[PDB]
Amino acid sequence: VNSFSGYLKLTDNVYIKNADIVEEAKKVKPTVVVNAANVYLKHGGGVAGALNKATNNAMQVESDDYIATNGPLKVGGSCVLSGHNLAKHCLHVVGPNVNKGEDIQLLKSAYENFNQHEVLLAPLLSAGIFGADPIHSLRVCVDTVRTNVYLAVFDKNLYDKLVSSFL
Repeated sequence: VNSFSGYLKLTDNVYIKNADIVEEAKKVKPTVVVNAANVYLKHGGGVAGALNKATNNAMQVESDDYIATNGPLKVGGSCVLSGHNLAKHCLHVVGPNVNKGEDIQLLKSAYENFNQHEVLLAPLLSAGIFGADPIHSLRVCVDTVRTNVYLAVFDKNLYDKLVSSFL
């Protein structure tokens, strides 16, 4: 049993809810929250901007030190950093950004990072301002992630379309 509430079960291991991932993280304090990161860990907008704002910019300060030491992530890659006030850890995962022309096949590689963690609270990778089709993102998630993933979908209209169209 765990602390996640109000989720619809899609598969053995994937669950979904219409929720603000920031508000969900603050309530649950999951072991892992996933950030929709870019390779520079510049948390300006979308999910990343919202998570970083909720940490009072401490996520960005930590991220700047990580990049200064290690250089940029790979598209499809990840790093584990602090979850600050939101979670024990934040898994920063880089899905391809269609608005930068990145290869959508890298979305599967991005989701493979989730398999290193038994339970995660996450957004749909490459959705929102990353430009991918969220229906596609949910399909890749279900077909790639084997660990237990609790997906938060901000937009109620999109949530209802994801559920209604789910095969």
